[PDB]
Amino acid sequence: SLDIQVVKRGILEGHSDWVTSIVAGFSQKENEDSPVLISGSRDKTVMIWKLYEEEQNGYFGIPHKALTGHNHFVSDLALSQENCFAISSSWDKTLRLWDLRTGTTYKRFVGHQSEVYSVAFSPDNRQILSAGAEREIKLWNILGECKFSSAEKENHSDWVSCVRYSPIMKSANKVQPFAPYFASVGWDGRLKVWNTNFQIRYTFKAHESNVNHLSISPNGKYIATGGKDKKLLIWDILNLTYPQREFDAGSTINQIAFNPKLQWVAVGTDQGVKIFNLMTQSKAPVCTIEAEPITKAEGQKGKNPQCTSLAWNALGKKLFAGFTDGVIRTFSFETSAN
RNA sequence: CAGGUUGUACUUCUUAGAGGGACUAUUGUGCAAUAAGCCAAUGGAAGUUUAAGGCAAUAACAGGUCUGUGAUGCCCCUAGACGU
Ligand SMILES: [Mg+2]
Ligand SMILES: [Mg+2]
Ligand SMILES: [Mg+2]
Ligand SMILES: [Mg+2]
Repeated sequence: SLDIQVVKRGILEGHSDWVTSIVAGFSQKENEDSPVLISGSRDKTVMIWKLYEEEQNGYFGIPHKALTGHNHFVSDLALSQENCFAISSSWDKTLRLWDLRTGTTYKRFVGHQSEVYSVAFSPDNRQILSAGAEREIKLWNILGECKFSSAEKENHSDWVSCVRYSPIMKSANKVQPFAPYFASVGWDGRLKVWNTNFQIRYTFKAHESNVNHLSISPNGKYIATGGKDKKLLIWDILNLTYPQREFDAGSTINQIAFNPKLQWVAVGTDQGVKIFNLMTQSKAPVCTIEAEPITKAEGQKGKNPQCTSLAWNALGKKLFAGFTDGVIRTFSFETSAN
């Protein structure tokens, strides 16, 4: 037969409120798994986890360092090239630089006016991008000097939900026809692509509902977009008079993240997470909603806690999902079964 | 363990200014017509509209004060005056 059966691995308990952000370490050495996991909750704290080995006691890992910080919620986490630095966006109107090995923040960027909904880290870790309710994207020095702010002509209606930078092809070839950039998605349901120097490259009205998230394929070839639109739209950085592929995932979409290799898209919905495949033309290759850990509280039953974040580990084997109840679940993928 | 210093060092304690924060939130019975809402549990600094107060409608009590008033009507006293 050869089919995808999603075997569970473990759970990470420690977060008070929603788990709004998750990031796993990068491959410090070609194809080596990273033992570093970072999460961000509404509880106002950032989390550095001590990953476990072959665990199944019930958990998969344990809390190593908790970051006392922001005065409010944590909207997103951007991780530095090497697993030792990280930024966090908050509604408190600030951002933070955590030296991941010392629960300290050596730099707080204060300048934002409204809450912040996303932190973008630049390949050449010297450019820090932040999007928030202000409808502005700010550019920061690895110091804290807010440098530039997305003008009016350029910013978009409603607030910004997420901003990312297209990755970077290593070999100094003549790369793709496109040049690295950074796209932003706003609640006005518009996806915009920016020419490094904050100049409009592409602004297409994406959905009708607000867009809660977007993701760029490591290729820096396509972008996945979704929101209350309840539909996931994927775009080709070239012909963009229409989405390179469109799927319908049950309920609203909160997080979309391609596999660091494999070539599937994991979508975070209120149900659970639906994984699709661009290889085929199917419509729901895999699907898990399994959410009920706190739910076993004799009498207290929060049916389906919606997931708030998705993140695979370096290789593309493990998969993490932060949920309502503030609990991260671990899912591995085994095929060739039956 | 007390004492003296010193540092363009720090704020947990103290001060006070900005801003957070609860809204009845999440879960299940009663209500249930849909309801407004009521209950219990959990989380919570905080759930009796959080606690304690301020403000206080229309009428009216012929309530009380002319001894608080240079607010006054009328009536009283006026130089052996109730003036001083
Ligand atoms: Mg009161
Ligand atoms: Mg009165
Ligand atoms: Mg009087
Ligand atoms: Mg006399």
